[PDB]
This record gives sequence, structure tokens and C-alpha cells, in this order.
Amino acid sequence: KEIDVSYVKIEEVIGAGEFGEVCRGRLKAPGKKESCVAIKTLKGGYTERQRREFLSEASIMGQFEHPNIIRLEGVVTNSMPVMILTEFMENGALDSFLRLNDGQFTVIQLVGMLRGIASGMRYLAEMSYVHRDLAARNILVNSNLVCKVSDFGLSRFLEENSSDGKIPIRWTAPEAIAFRKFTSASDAWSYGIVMWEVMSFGERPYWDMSNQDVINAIEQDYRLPPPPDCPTSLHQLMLDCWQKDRNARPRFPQVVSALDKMIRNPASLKIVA
Ligand SMILES: Clc1ccc2c(c1Nc1ccnc(Nc3cccc(N4CCOCC4)c3)n1)OCO2
Ligand SMILES: [Mg+2]
Ligand SMILES: [Mg+2]
Ligand SMILES: [Mg+2]
Repeated sequence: KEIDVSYVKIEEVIGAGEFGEVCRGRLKAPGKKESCVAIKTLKGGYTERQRREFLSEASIMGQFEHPNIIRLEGVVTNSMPVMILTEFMENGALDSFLRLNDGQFTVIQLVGMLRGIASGMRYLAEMSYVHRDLAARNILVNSNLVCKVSDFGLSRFLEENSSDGKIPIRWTAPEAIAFRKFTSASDAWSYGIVMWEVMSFGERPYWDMSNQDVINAIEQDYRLPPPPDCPTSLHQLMLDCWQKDRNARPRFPQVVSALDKMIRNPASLKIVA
């Protein structure tokens, strides 16, 4: 939906994306209370393919409604700069939010975050939407610590296209890297890496290993070890997500069910390696 630019006030530049700035501001439309929004801008000097690539993210988001998927408020297209407005997530990207708060949230809180991400993914899979870039950097966190999935776009990765973005190797399931077969099952592998990011308070998956070191290690049966203090039951769910055979990995409803069980039985989280 097209938003009248008079309805929008931009307050502060809070980040950068691929095509421009990310800002915090305020949306106020006739008949509605004023709300806080995030605003992605696309200023002059862009091509129309890029304009449509930019705006595709809004088209896709506008197809979804779920409490763990970032909500679109609208777009500004008949004015400059071109804008996408979403709900504002006050704590920003999860990886950096966790590094900032290293060791400061309880296991139960971290499992609740992971449950939120899994529910988002459960919804997307149900919608037959394959995310392809599921990583803690793409999870946004509000002031109540509710985690929501973000980063929507359907553009092939560069390796999928003419001979003459790149695949996020560290998050990507082996068959997806080898064959570019991206499915909800390859998203479940990425979710496993996200679990590890969360329980490690935002450490980089595979530390300093090169992308090709990662590819080889995984092919040769290596899997990330439990982060420090990580409950064994969470690490095992990670290992389930990391099965080489994609059909053996848990589907997202099963992932959510497993996390809900943990939350109902928090004593089980006390078993650590
Ligand atoms: Cl990821 C994304 C996708 C599409 C879109 C966006 C985003 N970014 C986004 C959406 C909602 N909330 C945020 N929150 C945020 C971004 C950058 C920095 C921060 N800070 C929070 C406070 O600590 C400093 C970082 C929050 N971003 O904004 C408008 O359209
Ligand atoms: Mg993506
Ligand atoms: Mg991406
Ligand atoms: Mg540490």
C-alpha cells in the first residue's frame, strides 16, 4: 500500500542496507494512532531493475502476516526518496544485540527467542516460502525480546545465474551449496546454525575457517560443538537440523514442538556438556 509522504516523519539514521539508509521515524495516518516505523530509503542514481529489486522486499513482506515475521506498513513510490516502511524493532539485529548482552540473558529467554524464530519459519514453510538467508543477522528483536524474521527477496543468488548476492556458505545446507536445491529442509539447516549463533551470544559460525574450509569440514562430518554452557538438548536439536540427508532433518512444526517441550520442562536444560 502506498503511503502519503506527509504521513511520515524521519527521526534518525540508524543503519545501512544494500541500497541505502535505514532510519527510524513515525507513521501517522488519518484515523490511526501514530506508530514508530523503520524506513528503508533508496535515493537517486539507481537503475529500474534495482528499484524493482528494492521494492520486491515490500511486495513479499506484504504477502505475510505473523507475529514473528516483520510487518510491512507500506511503501512510498511516487516521491523521492523511494521508501519501504515496516514496524520498528527497537533492539535491531539479534547477532549484534546478543554480542552487546553477552551472557546476560537466561537459557529460558534464549529458548524463547529461538521459539519465536522457529514459529516464523514454520509460517513461511507453510506458505511454501523458502528463506535462503536465515541467519541471526536477519532476525530483528523488539523491546519485549520478540524475535522476527526479516530479509525477503526472490532473486537468484549469483552462482545460480549467467555464467558471466552470493550464497551465505556458513548458513547454507550442503545440498543447497552443491546443487542449489533450496527448500524448507535447507532452511532447517540454517535454523540450526541460528540456534548456535544464539546460544553463543552472536559468535561467527565456524570462527576463522574459510568458506571452502566449511564446505569440506561439513562434507567430512564435522559439526559445530556445543557453545559454552549450552544445554545438551539444544545442541542435539542443532545436530538434527544438520543431518546430511535433508529428509532426516526436523520440519519446523517439530522444531517448534521440541522448543515448547523444553520451555514446559526447564529442568531438562540444566544438562550441559
Ligand atoms: Cl531488516 C529490514 C527490512 C526491511 C525494512 C527495514 C529493515 N530494518 C529494520 C526494520 C525494523 N526495525 C529495524 N530496527 C533497527 C535497525 C537498525 C538499528 C537498530 N538499532 C536498535 C537500537 O540499537 C542500535 C540498533 C534497529 N530495522 O526497515 C524498513 O524496511
Ligand atoms: Mg535473502
Ligand atoms: Mg540476504
Ligand atoms: Mg563466548
